[PDB]
Amino acid sequence: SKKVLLVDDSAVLRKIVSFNLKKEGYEVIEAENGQIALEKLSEFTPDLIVLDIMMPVMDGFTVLKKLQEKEEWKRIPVIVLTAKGGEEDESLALSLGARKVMRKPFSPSQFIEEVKHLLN
Ligand SMILES: [Mg+2]
Repeated sequence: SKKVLLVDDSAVLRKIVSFNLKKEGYEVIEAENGQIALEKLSEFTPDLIVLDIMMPVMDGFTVLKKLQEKEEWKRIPVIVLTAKGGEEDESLALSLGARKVMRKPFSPSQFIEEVKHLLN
């Protein structure tokens, strides 16, 4: 089974996304902010990170920056999943090492297809 680290400050969002990921046979590890994410990332290297932008303590842009500065982290694929739209958010996220940027409210089928693109 592939392992996905799901990083979002919304418990409701994490519930929905984890449910959809598990249906595909993936195993999910959760983090409610960027700091928690990096703490868990010190322990293991997931096959994929799904990453929110707007979070307390440490936001998604900061996470992306920190992933790039470590040899162990810089190759992990990241799909940014965020309520925020606009070219600037997309450009910044990609410039900091995100693979894909997707918008909330999330379309489960489109999301899962992209996850599949990167994993299988
Ligand atoms: Mg958020």
